[PDB]
Parts: sequence; C-alpha cells; structure tokens
Amino acid sequence: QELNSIIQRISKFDNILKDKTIINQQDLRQISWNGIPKIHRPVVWKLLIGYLPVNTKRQEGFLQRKRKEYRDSLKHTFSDQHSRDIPTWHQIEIDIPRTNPHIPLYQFKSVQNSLQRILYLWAIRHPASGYVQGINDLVTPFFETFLTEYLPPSQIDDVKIKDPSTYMVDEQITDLEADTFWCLTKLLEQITDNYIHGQPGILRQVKNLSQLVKRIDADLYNHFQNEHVEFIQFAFRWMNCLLMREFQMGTVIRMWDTYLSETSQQSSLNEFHVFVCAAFLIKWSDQLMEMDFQETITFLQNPPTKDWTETDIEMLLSEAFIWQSLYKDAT
Amino acid sequence: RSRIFKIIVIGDSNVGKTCLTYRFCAGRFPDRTEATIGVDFRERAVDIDGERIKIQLWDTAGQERFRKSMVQHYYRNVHAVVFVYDMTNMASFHSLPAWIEECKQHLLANDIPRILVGNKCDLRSAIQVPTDLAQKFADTHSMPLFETSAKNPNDNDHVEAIFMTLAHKLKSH
Ligand SMILES: Nc1nc2c(ncn2[C@@H]2O[C@H](COP(=O)(O)OP(=O)(O)O)[C@@H](O)[C@H]2O)c(=O)[nH]1
Ligand SMILES: [Mg+2]
Repeated sequence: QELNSIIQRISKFDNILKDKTIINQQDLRQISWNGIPKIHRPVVWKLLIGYLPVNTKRQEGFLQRKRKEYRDSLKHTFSDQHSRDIPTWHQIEIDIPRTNPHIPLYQFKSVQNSLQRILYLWAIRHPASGYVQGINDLVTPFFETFLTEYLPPSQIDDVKIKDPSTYMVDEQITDLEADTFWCLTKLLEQITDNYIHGQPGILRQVKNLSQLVKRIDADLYNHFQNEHVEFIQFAFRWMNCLLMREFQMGTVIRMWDTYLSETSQQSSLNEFHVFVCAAFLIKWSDQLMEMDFQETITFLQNPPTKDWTETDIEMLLSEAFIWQSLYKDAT
Repeated sequence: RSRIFKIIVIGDSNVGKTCLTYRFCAGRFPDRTEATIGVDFRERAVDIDGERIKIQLWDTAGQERFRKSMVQHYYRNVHAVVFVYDMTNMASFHSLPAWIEECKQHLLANDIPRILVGNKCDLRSAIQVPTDLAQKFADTHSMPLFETSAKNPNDNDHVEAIFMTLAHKLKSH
C-alpha cells in the first residue's frame, strides 16, 4: 500500500536498512526520532545505541564476538574464579518477581533466570553503583523488544504472553541475553552518576527540573510552594526509572525509539529526559493548579496515562524537543 | 480543616512495607507489588471520637543506596514511625539499629510514637526472629512490638487493630 500509513513507513525504513553495505546512521536517526515500526525496532535500536555495526558485513562477526564474551563471562561468574556477591545476588533475586508484575512474560521462570544473569553481570562489572532498584525496570524494554525479533511479525503483539522457551532454543536466549546485557550497559553509561552513592545524578536532574518549571510555568511552581509540594516527592522515581513507572510498557517502548535517536552518538540523555519530564508535568498544569498537597502527590505518582497512544507520546516528545531549543540559555 | 499526621514506614527491602501500608490504607493485600522507588504516598481519613484526622503514609524504598541518598529528607515533619522487619529474615531484624540511628540523626524529635512490626508471621517454618529477642529490642527503644502478617487473611482485622493503635496515640496529642 502507498495509501496505507504503516506499510509506507516500513518501506521507508527498508530503504535505509535493507540491502545496504553501510547503513546511513544520520538517515536512520532522523526517521526513527518519529517512531519505529515494531518490525524494525530490534535491529534499529541496536544500531542507534551503538551496539550493532552500521557496516552490515561486520555484523555477524561482531555479535558472535560479543555473544561469546557474554557466555565467557557467565562461565567465569558461575565458577570458583568468582566469589559470589550475595547481597547483590539477593537484591536482584527479590526484585525480579516484582518486575512488571502485570505482564505475564515476566513471571515465566525462564525470563526471570535470564534477567538475573543480565543484571548480576552488569552489577559486578559496575562496583561504583552495584545493582540499584529500578535498574530491573530499565532492562525490560530492551529484553522484550529484542524478543520480538524472534517472532513472526503477526505474533509481535503476543510477546507479552508467550514463554520465550516455546519459540527460541536456549542458545538463542543466551544470544538475546548478551544483546540485552551490552545494550543495557550502553544505556547506563549515559547516566552513571544516577546510581553511585548519594545518587547525585538524580538529585541534579530533579533540581534542573525544578528550575525549568519555574521558568516555563511560574504559576504552577508558585502553587507548589504554596502547598509545600516538593519536586523530589514525585520526580525522584521519574529520574531513577526514566518515567517507566508513569507509563504503560507500550508507551515506554515508543518513547525509547526517540530517546535512542536523540542520544545516538544530538543531546545527552540526562538533558533531554528533564525536558520530557517538564513537558509531562506541565501537561497536567491545569488539573494540578486546583489541587492541594495530597491530591498533587497522589496524582503525580499515579498519572492518568493508561490509555495514551503513540500520538499522545509523540506530542510530548516534540514539545520537550522544542523547549530544549527554546529554553537552552538557562543554567 | 482536618489535622493531618505524617507517618513513615521504614525497613529493609522486601520485608513487606508496601503490603502492610496497603492494609493500613485499603484493608487489602496487594499480591503483585513492584519494588518501591523513592517514597510512595497514600492517605487515610480516620474518624476518632468525632474528630476527622488525615493519616498520610510515606512507604519508603528500603535499599541501602536510597537510604543514604534521600530517605533522610523525607524525615521532615513526621508524626510517627512504623519500623518493619521480616520475621523470616534475621538480617532484616539486624538492620534495625541502623534504621533507628538514621531516624535520630536526620530529625528534630524523640517523643514521637513509633511501633515495631515483625511481618510475614505466616511463614511459620521459616521464622528466624523469636518474639523474646524482638520484644527486648522494642523494650530497649521503648516502643511496642507487633508480630503479624500483611498477607494472612485470618490476620487482617489484627493489622487493622495495630494501625488503629497508632491512630489513637496520635489523636491524643
Ligand atoms: N508470606 C507473606 N509474604 C508477604 C507478606 N507481606 C509481604 N509479603 C511479600 O513479600 C514481598 C515483598 O513485599 P513488599 O511490600 O513489596 O516489600 P517492601 O520492599 O518492603 O515494600 C512480596 O512478594 C510480598 O507479596 C506476608 O505477611 N506474608
Ligand atoms: Mg515497597
């Protein structure tokens, strides 16, 4: 279809991705900023985040080396060469069954064991933060998205309900775990200071957000002062889990098409995320202006986003982007 | 104008602070919690002797990282503390002197009601923390001990009773 919108967008992505020698990264960024067809997300996300080589002939040998390195790290980790860090192993253990509790995928034992490996290897390789709660959330958009590559297009929508074991052999699961591990590593390198002792990364971001909202919406800011609403009472979770806890997984996945294009190595993740949060907060300004302290905190910890479409999130992202430009000369 | 009282629930990750506070607030046990990130806010209106009071419950994240990061500046203007440990986990009981020390040195009051709640007593075979050990501890810090289950349906009127105890205290200046 030239008149069918999803078919035409897929076609434009094929033109950039398919039958090329070197995939043009700037062309892929421009298009992806505006949403990535679900058929294309696993490959595009990997390219954008800097994991998968843009030179297509390098790709097979690269992944082979990265997937074997992850296997060698598993082998070393579960052997007498590694003394298990029990507090870390245990904190991840007790977070996993509490990760995305209302998505059936996450209660499969196979999925839980995958996430345990990814998160524990990440944590023992990053001793300045260790594992910090909320990083279990951040691994899952990559995990679930990368799984969809292993599904026929017509079952991509069932990814939340099928046990990976029923359509992937163990070796494929290990391959997906590697990719998830290396891509989670690239994400977290963008925001290191967020999870070290004291979480200064988050505290800076919340201050930056306070000051942005004072500038862009002074009335909302003054109302918050009048009611003793502190930004930290709702925005700490916004930074720690990158808004994952305020949206449905489908909205998060779509928003990450844009985060990965925006930050593909052009803005930093920390900076763009604060603009997003300012745009998200100001979206509710009207309802919020009439609210007392308990109403504000309850609402901003349970925002009404369950029915948001890709177009709801697109409008938020484009407003963040515009503000990022407009309200740039502001420290 | 109702009087509003701020109560914070503190203790190690996974001991059941969110389940307990869900009982305080909704008489229900949430069987699919997420790991709490930051500090969850919940309100309960209580009528006591013809006065309507508002109980604001701050359910905290219990990982050390967050503790030493920010829990400290959710300690302002608090009216009562619920300390929580998991009766099946001795370590969670052993973190309690550090939680207490954290309260003292990040605060401006000592005569505030506090309680100590040992949770998960339905795991009868797995209980590691004998009552006598916990009572001595509670006695030392001059606060009442309750051993209970947020999950056991046979206990929920009891949990409601534990929560009314602190409501009553607060209401009496
Ligand atoms: N058996 C049992 N499990 C409980 C009880 N209270 C909480 N839990 C469980 O312990 C785990 C952690 O609970 P949660 O409230 O999220 O821990 P938190 O980190 O302190 O908030 C969850 O799986 C809960 O279902 C209880 O009284 N009995
Ligand atoms: Mg909790």
